[PDB]
This record gives sequence, C-alpha cells and structure tokens, in this order.
Amino acid sequence: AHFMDVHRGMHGITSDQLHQAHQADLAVEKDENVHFEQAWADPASGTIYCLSEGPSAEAVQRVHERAGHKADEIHEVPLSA
Amino acid sequence: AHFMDVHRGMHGITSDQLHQAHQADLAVEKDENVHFEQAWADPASGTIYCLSEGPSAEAVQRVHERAGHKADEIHEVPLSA
Ligand code: NI
Ligand code: NI
Ligand code: NI
Ligand code: NI
Repeated sequence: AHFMDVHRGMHGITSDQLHQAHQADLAVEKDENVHFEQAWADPASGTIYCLSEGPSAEAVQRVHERAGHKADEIHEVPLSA
Repeated sequence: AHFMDVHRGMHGITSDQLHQAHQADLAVEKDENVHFEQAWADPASGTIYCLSEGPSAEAVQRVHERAGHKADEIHEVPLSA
C-alpha cells in the first residue's frame, strides 16, 4: 500500500535537516518493510510531506515513532495518476 | 519551483475520476508553464494531494481554476529528499 503523511509545526527546516529526518526514517524502515519514497518540505509553514509504500499506516507510523517523529496526519493513497 | 496542493471532500472518488481531474489539469497547465508531476488520492478521507512544478502558487491555482477545481490549499515545497 501507499501512504502520504504529514508532520506539522516544524521549526526552521533546512535541506540538511530534511535530509537527516528522511535518513532517520530510511535507516530503520526495513524492520517494518516500509519504503519511504520521497519527502518534500515547506519550511515557511513548517510542514514535511512524506510519501511511503508499506503494509499499513500503523507500520509507517511505528517507523516514524522509532525515528522520533510520529506523523501528525496519515492517509492511505490507493489511487494515483 | 515545486508545490504541493490539497483538495478535500472528494470522498469515494474513483480511479477514473482522479484520472479525469488530473487530465483536466494537464490539458490547460502548459499555458502557465505548470506541470502536474504526481497526483495521489485517498477515497476514504476524500483527500487529494497534487505535486506540481511551476513558477508560483498563483499560476498553479489559475490552472486548477480553469480545469474546474480550485485546490483548498497550496504550499511551495522548495526542499525535497
Ligand atoms: Ni511506490
Ligand atoms: Ni500524471
Ligand atoms: Ni493546511
Ligand atoms: Ni505554506
């Protein structure tokens, strides 16, 4: 399955910080067979969008939680175009 | 530049309908130098996410408007990982 998740209220995100948050997820995703495909950030609003492939939203969230940043919002996105 | 926009209230949207919306955007995006790279939809919550490339949020929204569906939110995502 695929998921879009959102982390809000981020303080002063830089490309370095985004790179590291993403790397922290990638480092431990194997333990849930999750694949963090892509992350985009809006540093002005303080928001990180994460696209992942995984068995379930719960799995994706267990990964974020271990990497110390549980997503504020997550939706399965079974449709794409 | 890069943008992520969100449409809500699309509960129960089908693959055909997402494809239709997407095609409607693509059909008029070129005039604004906008390209919709990816569209994902969650028919359960009724949430659509669109990743686009373009000169501004204004342009992207003008395209959505001509296509018949203004986005409820649009944010620039200058950072990606
Ligand atoms: Ni995928
Ligand atoms: Ni497409
Ligand atoms: Ni918002
Ligand atoms: Ni914003």
